[PDB]
Amino acid sequence: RKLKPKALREMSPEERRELLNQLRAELVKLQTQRSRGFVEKPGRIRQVRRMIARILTIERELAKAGA
Amino acid sequence: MIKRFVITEKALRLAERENKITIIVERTATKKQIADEVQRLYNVKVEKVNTLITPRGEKKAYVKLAEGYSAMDLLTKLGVL
Amino acid sequence: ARNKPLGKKLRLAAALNSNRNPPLWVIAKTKRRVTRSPARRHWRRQKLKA
Amino acid sequence: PFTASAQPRKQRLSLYAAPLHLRRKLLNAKLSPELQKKLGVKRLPVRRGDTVLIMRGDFKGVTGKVVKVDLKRVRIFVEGATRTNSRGQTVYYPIHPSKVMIVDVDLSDKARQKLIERRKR
RNA sequence: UAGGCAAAGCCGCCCGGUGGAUGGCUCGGCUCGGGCGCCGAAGAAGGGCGUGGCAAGCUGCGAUAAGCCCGGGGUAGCCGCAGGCAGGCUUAGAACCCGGGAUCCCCGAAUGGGGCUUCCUGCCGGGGCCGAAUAGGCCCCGGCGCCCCGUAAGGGGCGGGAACGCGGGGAAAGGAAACAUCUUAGUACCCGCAGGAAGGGAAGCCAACAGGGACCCCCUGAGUAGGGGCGACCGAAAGGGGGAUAGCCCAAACCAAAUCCUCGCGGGACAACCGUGGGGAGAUGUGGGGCUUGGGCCCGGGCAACCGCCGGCGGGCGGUAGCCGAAGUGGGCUGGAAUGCCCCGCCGUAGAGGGUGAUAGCCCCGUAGGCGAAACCGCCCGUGGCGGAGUCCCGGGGUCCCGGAGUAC
RNA sequence: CCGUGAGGGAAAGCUGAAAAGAACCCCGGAAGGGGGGUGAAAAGAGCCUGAAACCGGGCGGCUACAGUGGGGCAGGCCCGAA
RNA sequence: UAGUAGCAGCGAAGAGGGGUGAGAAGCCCCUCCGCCGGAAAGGACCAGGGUUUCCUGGCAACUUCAAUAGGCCAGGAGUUAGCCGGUCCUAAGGCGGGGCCUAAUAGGCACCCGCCGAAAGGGAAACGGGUUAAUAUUCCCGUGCCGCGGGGGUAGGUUCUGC
RNA sequence: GGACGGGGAACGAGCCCCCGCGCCCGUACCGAGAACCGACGCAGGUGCUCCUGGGUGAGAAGCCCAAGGCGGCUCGGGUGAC
Ligand SMILES: [Mg+2]
Ligand SMILES: [Mg+2]
Ligand SMILES: [Mg+2]
Ligand SMILES: [Mg+2]
Ligand SMILES: [Mg+2]
Ligand SMILES: [Mg+2]
Ligand SMILES: [Mg+2]
Ligand SMILES: [Mg+2]
Ligand SMILES: [Mg+2]
Ligand SMILES: [Mg+2]
Ligand SMILES: [Mg+2]
Ligand SMILES: [Mg+2]
Ligand SMILES: [Mg+2]
Ligand SMILES: [Mg+2]
Ligand SMILES: [Mg+2]
Ligand SMILES: [Mg+2]
Ligand SMILES: [Mg+2]
Ligand SMILES: [Mg+2]
Ligand SMILES: [Mg+2]
Ligand SMILES: [Mg+2]
Ligand SMILES: [Mg+2]
Ligand SMILES: [Mg+2]
Ligand SMILES: [Mg+2]
Ligand SMILES: [Mg+2]
Ligand SMILES: [Mg+2]
Ligand SMILES: [Mg+2]
Ligand SMILES: [Mg+2]
Ligand SMILES: [Mg+2]
Ligand SMILES: [Mg+2]
Ligand SMILES: [Mg+2]
Ligand SMILES: [Mg+2]
Ligand SMILES: [Mg+2]
Repeated sequence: RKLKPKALREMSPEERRELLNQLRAELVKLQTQRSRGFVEKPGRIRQVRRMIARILTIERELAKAGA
Repeated sequence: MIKRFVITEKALRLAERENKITIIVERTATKKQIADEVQRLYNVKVEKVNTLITPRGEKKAYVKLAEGYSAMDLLTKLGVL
Repeated sequence: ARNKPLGKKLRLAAALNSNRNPPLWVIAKTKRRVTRSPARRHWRRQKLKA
Repeated sequence: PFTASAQPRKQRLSLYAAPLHLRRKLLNAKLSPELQKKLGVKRLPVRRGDTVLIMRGDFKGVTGKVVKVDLKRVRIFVEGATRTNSRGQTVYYPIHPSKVMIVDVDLSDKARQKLIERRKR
């Protein structure tokens, strides 16, 4: 289902960056639909945003851990 | 920095007739940053950028692509149309 | 005015964004308890001190 | 954690302002005598999938499965305690958990078994 | 002649419309008691703007934006006020609560410089982009406030907080049946400065020949003495009873660098400190000594010496979520529905109180009572590490030296 | 929300046990009305109770040759179940 | 009071036919009639206002009457710059740091230093045509200009100076 | 902008061709007998602030008419006493 923080930690940095890029692109497409008044899956924008926040949180933790 | 695309009647007309994409960006983005972001994200060439701040406080950029890249094709590829 | 400073323009933008009544589904959700907004105003009557 | 005050205003404010983890305690219902000897506990919070017997109200004596629990309202919906609206749809009467007796327990959840061992002791 | 018999209009009752009184209700207020008590350059409080799929306000949050991570509690539901339409999240353990983290736009002490618009802009260093270019330009990130301490590295102050506290400046109205001395009042208010309390505090005291024994606060002395157009009015103190209890240091006499700070290296419970080397302070005196039971100075005797620095380890208790906790949902009646009525039972260390389709000890929450913490915080106890110039106790000798200045007056 | 500003500052609570929130038929341009439903009760979302002033309708008494309100006595018409 | 006053006065006003619509003196179209025309009226535009702009739909409320209209209501959209302004400069003046004064400050300012101070002063450089429902010296076409930097050529220079 | 001087290099322009770069903010609309202020869609005030064709005429006067706009200084009809 949705990607848990445990699975995100085991990823290499390259896969996390690529996942982050896909989500930001998907968010851009979804916010365009929201401005047009019709969203295909009305509950999806919220999950994409929190997923982006999850990745950025683990990114900061991993950097601090080595710091 | 890009928040969304503008797909209104005016924006679509400018895409077909003038090879321009219309985007909403963060209000503090400059024309230099807007051009860099579009080139990096979408692998196109930007000819010039015109910007304005809407009465609702959002920054809108009319981004003209160079003469080898199609604004209509890019919107279709992104799936925002 | 024609020549605006941006700081004033952004306060005008905020007032424009907030000037609207609650959506119709809010009226339904609250059983008609919430029908008005304090930010609702008319440009001719309630003046911003922008 | 529910006030200790004897003042009705503070007792009621505790009840209406209780957070979700406290509202669970208001879902407790008495177990049937048969379940009491099998499990060794007297009360359990009602859960979707349990089978309850309604002891009060218009649907008194009706036994059915719990289909939905509303923590915010502290009400449960029970199969059989229904009626139809003017458009013909089937709607459920919201029943307070203190008015039902649990006659069958849904024990497929490992986390629920921990609660039982705590109360059996 | 009066009735059938009636205009517009009047009075009364009923019904309706309008209105929102009354009554009942209460997640709000108010008063009193107890606790607890500072936040900020590690960028606060406050403000602006933004943030939800449909979201205007409030609430929360900050471009990671009604939220992200870890742990504990809590198990099956959840997506705030807020009862809608969708779509999701969650048994790979969510929501929720508690602890710890992450993110934290612009303005703000605001601190590079400006600021007639919460926005604009400079230099230097690094980076990116446009570009043929190493030019030029544009963009991003960091540093750049004032006054100070310090050899330097480095460090400090600034702003906020409902009231309370300390220093200063400082009225009038009114009262006196006018009014000026006076009072109101060292009040209102203003300026400055602190703490979780502040201020005060260890006899150049009070007393009266008898004795008390730092201070603050409470009760009293007492509206007494006393001040005062001796008018209005103002107004102690000692003493007594209580709360609580605690005593010390700097300078100087004498000795004269035995001293402190900082950094590197080795050791040392992550400390103090020890060893060594460099730097700073220091004879315009660091340090030792000394504090009314005066001291310095000289002689002798004695350890129960005396004085100080660190807060590691073990143990206990408490706070910040929670868990357990007795006994009817028995027969009949009324009723839409019983917690009511009649009859029959039961618990009680629990009949405080609340909820539940009307009024419930036994339906549920709770109550009497008992238990509990991965993490963070607080208090207590035991134990441990270390430093000083004998500085501690007792006796004798002294009659030499010291004992606070624009002060006392 | 008011004042340039220092400052100043309201009104406003209650469906029901449960939305069972009023299907369906007729009329209306529509707000809506009639019929018919839900409920113990319309309590109908303009939502508990629903007073008076006030306005409409009904009923009783008077009403165009007789100057007004209050009290007593006598009478007419009307009510007089508890 | 009362279905009463007012909805007159300040030198313009309507009418016919058609359409839309449940409904039209009043909305839309044509015709006739009138008023302004160095302007209570046409062209431009500052401050102030802040979305009132444009499109679609609507009529419970709002407009001294009506309404199918609307600056109203609901939903959607719209403001594009090296050369137009700000930005730069200083004016009358102002603020901050230092200093001096002050019981003190958030109070004063002759002095030193810096900065601010004009969308009518000074001051780099863009014009015409076309386009949109709504922007137009901003978009598009054509033809240019300014500043800064670079490449090539040329004049010139290479002790010394251009004719 | 010019001149008058001082210093430096061996190259090199104010001329011709050619290349590159030009950030940030404003920009809708009213601008008033209904978009500003005056509690108002107010005969006031702000701003007639700047600009305006023809005939007559001394005239930027008045009167009449263009370009352009208006009939929205947002009640209509009948009567023809005081
Ligand atoms: Mg622009
Ligand atoms: Mg106005
Ligand atoms: Mg009559
Ligand atoms: Mg804040
Ligand atoms: Mg600043
Ligand atoms: Mg302070
Ligand atoms: Mg007084
Ligand atoms: Mg007097
Ligand atoms: Mg007097
Ligand atoms: Mg104290
Ligand atoms: Mg003290
Ligand atoms: Mg006094
Ligand atoms: Mg010394
Ligand atoms: Mg319990
Ligand atoms: Mg119990
Ligand atoms: Mg009522
Ligand atoms: Mg009788
Ligand atoms: Mg009249
Ligand atoms: Mg005329
Ligand atoms: Mg007219
Ligand atoms: Mg004319
Ligand atoms: Mg004229
Ligand atoms: Mg004009
Ligand atoms: Mg319009
Ligand atoms: Mg329209
Ligand atoms: Mg509107
Ligand atoms: Mg300036
Ligand atoms: Mg236009
Ligand atoms: Mg314009
Ligand atoms: Mg008018
Ligand atoms: Mg014309
Ligand atoms: Mg008339």
